[PDB]
Amino acid sequence: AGSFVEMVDNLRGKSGQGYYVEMTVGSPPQTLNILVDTGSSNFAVGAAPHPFLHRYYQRQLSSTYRDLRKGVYVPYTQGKWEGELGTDLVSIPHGPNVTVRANIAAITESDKFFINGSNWEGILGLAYAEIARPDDSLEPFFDSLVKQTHVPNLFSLQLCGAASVGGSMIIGGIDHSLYTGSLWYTPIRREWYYEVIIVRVEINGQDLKMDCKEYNYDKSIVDSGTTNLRLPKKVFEAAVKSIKAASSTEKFPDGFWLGEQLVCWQAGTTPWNIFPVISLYLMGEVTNQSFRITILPQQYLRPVEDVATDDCYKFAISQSSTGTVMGAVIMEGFYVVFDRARKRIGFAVSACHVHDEFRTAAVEGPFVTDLMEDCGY
Ligand SMILES: CO[C@H]1CC[C@@]2(Cc3ccc(-c4cncnc4)cc3[C@@]23COC(N)=N3)C[C@@H]1C
Repeated sequence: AGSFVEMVDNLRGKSGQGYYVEMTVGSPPQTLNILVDTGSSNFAVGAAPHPFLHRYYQRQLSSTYRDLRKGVYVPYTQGKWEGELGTDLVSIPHGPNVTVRANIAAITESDKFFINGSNWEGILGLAYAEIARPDDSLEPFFDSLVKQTHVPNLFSLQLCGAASVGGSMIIGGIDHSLYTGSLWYTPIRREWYYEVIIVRVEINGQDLKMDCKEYNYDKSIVDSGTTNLRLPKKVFEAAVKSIKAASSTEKFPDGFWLGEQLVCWQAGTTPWNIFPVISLYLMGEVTNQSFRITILPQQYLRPVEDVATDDCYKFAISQSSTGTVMGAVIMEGFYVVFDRARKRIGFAVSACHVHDEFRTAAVEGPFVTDLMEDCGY
């Protein structure tokens, strides 16, 4: 600077293509698969017959559709989308037994937005109004949901990974069968993205010893719509140097660490044990108190099953000029509670995370960490 035990297993997807939930829009209801995205704030759905789409929102068939007479052009890093703003009745079949009138951006043109071969047709932006397009007056879906119903102002995500991937989005609550041990909370620094503060970073218990502002330059966010653990350039360089040193029993090309090439091992091998564990200490709920979340190589070394030329992997930790992004590689190790009502995010060891006989993902605390307020950019 529609009970919780009907919401378990309501998410699906394919490797690297994100997680989606089934939703219905309009009257009579039109079924659509929608990407769950904690890194954005618009409910944007394909509304034209793009050849890649299995289905799309047909506004002419909805008696409850209302036109907002406003368009939006949304450029981003990787592509763009253009939409026509409107409102309609929205429901989540494997969610709460409610129907809400929400803002919907009917996508009429796009570039590198929809994925060739994916099974989703829209995006559910679960973040705050501050980052909604075109401005903060366009109420996000979750804000409409809580304002129009008795649904508690909270949601939780268990992203399991694996190929078909699966998980759970518990809307309005927490399902205690989705995690082991205790939930540990980090404050939401500002209600725009789900912004958090990282106070310390360790590779196999070894501190990176950097000025903690570097870990949050210019922000640190929790984003279900991003695959990688993205780190600020300076942090990435120190983390890679430490990971290289920890795994020095086997040498890999420079391109592997930069995500420019895959590394392959025999059909049943993979030396998980040579790769270090990665710990992120998050600001706690109390003055000078923190906790740490720990991920395994099973989270940050992603298998690539698309290879047509051996078991090949992609290093899923990458450099970022937009700050730290705690994507799927972080989230797949944990049960994540987006406690909007208390402006905090809870982490707990996921009951579905991929691990081995020697190591497990961990959420531990409390730790004493001084000057935590100084870590925020
Ligand atoms: C309001 O407009 C938002 C809409 C949302 C994206 C666009 C997008 C498309 C696909 C996926 C995508 C692909 N594969 C897998 N997962 C997600 C992600 C995004 C974004 C970028 O980053 C995050 N968080 N969301 C950013 C954009 C500014």
